[PDB]
Amino acid sequence: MIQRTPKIQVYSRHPAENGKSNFLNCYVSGFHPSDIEVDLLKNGERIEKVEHSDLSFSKDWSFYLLYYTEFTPTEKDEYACRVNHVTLSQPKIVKWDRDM
Amino acid sequence: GSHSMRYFYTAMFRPGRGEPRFIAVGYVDDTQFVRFDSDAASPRTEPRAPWIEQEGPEYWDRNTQIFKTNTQTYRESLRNLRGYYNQSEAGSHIIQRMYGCDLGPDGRLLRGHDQSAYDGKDYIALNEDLSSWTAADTAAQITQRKWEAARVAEQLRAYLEGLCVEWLRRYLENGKETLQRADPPKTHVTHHPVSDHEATLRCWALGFYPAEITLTWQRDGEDQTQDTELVETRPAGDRTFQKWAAVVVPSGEEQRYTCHVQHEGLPKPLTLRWEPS
Amino acid sequence: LPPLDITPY
Repeated sequence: MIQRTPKIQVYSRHPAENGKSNFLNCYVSGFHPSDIEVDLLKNGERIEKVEHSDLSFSKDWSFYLLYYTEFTPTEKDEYACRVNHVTLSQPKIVKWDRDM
Repeated sequence: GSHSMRYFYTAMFRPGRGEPRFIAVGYVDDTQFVRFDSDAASPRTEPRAPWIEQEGPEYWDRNTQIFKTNTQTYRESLRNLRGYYNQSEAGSHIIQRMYGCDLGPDGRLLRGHDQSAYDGKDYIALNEDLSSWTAADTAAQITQRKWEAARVAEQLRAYLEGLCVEWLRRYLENGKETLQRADPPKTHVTHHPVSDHEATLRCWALGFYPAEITLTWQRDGEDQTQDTELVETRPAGDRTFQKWAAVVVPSGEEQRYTCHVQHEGLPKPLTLRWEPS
Repeated sequence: LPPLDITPY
């Protein structure tokens, strides 16, 4: 029995440009088992239109997934990714920073 | 090798959540081309790459048949392991298996793969000779016996050396312009002040393929490895990858730092710096 | 194209 806590990365597909369409990606990896819940948040509100890749795993058996949605960046709205896994007591939140 | 094809199988026993689920994804290097999920509305093999869509209905029915059968076969496998480890029907369990073949320069098989894992740990694996196994523990020894009696190794060797290589070549041909062309990264450095004494120099590499890449920050030539914050290569979402390397440097002195980028899609390694503007 | 898992674990 092995349990691994997920690594999270919130970033955009292209350099964030206020006003134009882009994609908000939340990459979760290095976790085990596969059960995981990921939500893309906009000002704390959950975004209903979220798509994701198919479950796959790396050399070390750790699973990885990419959740994404098309959005329009603007320095007034706070975007974040909420992830819940068996290894987490409370859902971990990672804020989006257009500089990372 | 030059190119590789891999299949990642994930079978999971989920007590209460439902009957054993089976997922299968196919890759040619860093590109996913197929997917099967015995839990979706219509359990069928679906395309994940444009170039694979040119295959006729026969191909799809073929993949779907195999996968549907695999779903049942894996349910048995899960139960068998449960018994092997004297486990109850109360806890979730996952079996993972990776199949794959590496294409050598001569167009023939360079190396074959087949390894399985139970609950995140190695269980059984086919050896480099493609004729013997390696059991992680006594429970895996049982599987090894079954597989030896059923001549599974020989069956797999045939696949890896033949069918795998054959189809890998077909796929590579079909998606020639995407799978055989390496995309160089778009690079640029950004300056982010943290305090009136220090600033972070972040070197970016976006839209590159394949994922393999090397980013390095240098100060007057010396590699600042010990102070470089490097993130794990991440998917851009459009079949390309991105990655960055940052280093915290003192104000003013930043002009002494250069970023070194290495990627196969580049004739030679790049060397850029931050241009104040 | 994948192989056929005829034999279970």
